[PDB]
Amino acid sequence: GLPPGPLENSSAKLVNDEAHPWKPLRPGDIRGPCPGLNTLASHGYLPRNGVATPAQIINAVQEGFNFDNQAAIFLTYAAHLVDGNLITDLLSIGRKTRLTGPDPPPPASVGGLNEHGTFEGDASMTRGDAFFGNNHDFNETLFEQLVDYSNRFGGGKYNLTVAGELRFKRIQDSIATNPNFSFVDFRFFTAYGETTFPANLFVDGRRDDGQLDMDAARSFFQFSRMPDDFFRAPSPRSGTGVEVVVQAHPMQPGRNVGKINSYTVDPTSSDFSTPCLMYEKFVNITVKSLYPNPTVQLRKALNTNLDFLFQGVAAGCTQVFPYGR
Ligand code: HEM
Ligand SMILES: *[C@@H]1O[C@H](CO)[C@@H](O)[C@H](O)[C@H]1NC(C)=O
Ligand SMILES: *[C@@H]1O[C@H](CO)[C@@H](O)[C@H](O)[C@H]1NC(C)=O
Ligand SMILES: *[C@@H]1O[C@H](CO)[C@@H](O)[C@H](O)[C@H]1NC(C)=O
Ligand SMILES: *[C@@H]1O[C@H](CO)[C@@H](O)[C@H](O)[C@H]1NC(C)=O
Ligand SMILES: c1ccc2ccccc2c1
Ligand SMILES: [Cl-]
Ligand SMILES: [Mg+2]
Repeated sequence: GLPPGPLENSSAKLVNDEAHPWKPLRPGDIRGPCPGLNTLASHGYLPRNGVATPAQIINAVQEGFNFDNQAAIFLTYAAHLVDGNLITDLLSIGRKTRLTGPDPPPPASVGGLNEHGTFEGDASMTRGDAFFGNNHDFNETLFEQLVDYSNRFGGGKYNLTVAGELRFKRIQDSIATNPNFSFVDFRFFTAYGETTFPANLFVDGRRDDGQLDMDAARSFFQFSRMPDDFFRAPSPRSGTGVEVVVQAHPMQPGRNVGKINSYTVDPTSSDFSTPCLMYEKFVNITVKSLYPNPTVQLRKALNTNLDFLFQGVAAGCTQVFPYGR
């Protein structure tokens, strides 16, 4: 389908309503590394089995959380391009599943959001690095660290100050323990943005004060469950305040080079000085490497989804065409 447009009415409202009750997972219900999408699936804003179209994901993040349209479009089509089935137009918000339909040829993985090093990556707040064996399940130890950082820097709440300290802590923990730690290009960008999301989108819209309480935080992060009487944010937003997170501990993009404590800056990486390069590399390297010589039908689906991705790209970037026009 076409990317949905912005909300007609972007007011704060009850989103934990009669039509969107929380339900526990049934056998085969897929939850993944994103507490946002997990919660929308667990409240039936998305299909409850965690397999969705890009249009369903965009509508769900807007209606359920008041995620802004451009960010919704960028993230959804980026995720779909690397993790989703472009022919069936289905994306798993977690594990690889036959429910996304017949697979494209290798090297494309269609691994869902669980696929490491496409969208999902290292130094997640409440999920472990893939190197440690699980990049998608809620981790009580990591969450307890989030609670401790909220106690120390947020007066018991998660806010942008906490995000800044925790984002840096999780990077230093990956540097110290993950010899395969990667923090470049797409992951470098999204890792910073995702730390603002709890402060911008998990805070009840009637307060919208950027102070997330730990009960609400656990309910989203662990149980994919809106607080009772949860109001979505009172206006469209995504990553506002990311500048505060970055400013706390400015980092260069880089990777461990096969050993712990070997963090080596990558001058080829995009950073916040080159946002258009992040887009260009995502398309010319990441997407193109999954689909280097696509057949007629995949080429058309790639070109359509690449146009949709570009609609999410901040104005001032030149669209790139790895498969021509
Ligand atoms: C718009 C489509 C969305 C997509 C495709 C998406 C995808 C993802 C993925 C793949 C991750 C895992 C990255 C990683 O940490 O390794 C992630 C993390 C996250 N997402 Fe989403 N997301 C979306 C929207 C949202 C929304 C609306 C929210 C909040 C309401 C949200 C909140 C988060 C948070 C907090 C994390 C970090 C989890 C952690 O580090 O512990 N996302 N997202
Ligand atoms: C927009 O939604 C709010 C909250 O549900 C409601 O109070 C208001 O009447 C709505 N506006 C329109 C144009 O329907
Ligand atoms: C959770 O994270 C901690 C700290 O990184 C790790 O030691 C533990 O093995 C992870 N997994 C579980 C299931 O707790
Ligand atoms: C986070 O909370 C702490 C303690 O209340 C406060 O000092 C800090 O200003 C807050 N940061 C933001 C961005 O609200
Ligand atoms: C992407 O490819 C186009 C030509 O197809 C080129 O104009 C652009 O500079 C390339 N981007 C990068 C990352 O080299
Ligand atoms: C909006 C939401 C998330 C983002 C992640 C990385 C870069 C830019 C973003 C803009
Ligand atoms: Cl919007
Ligand atoms: Mg991760």
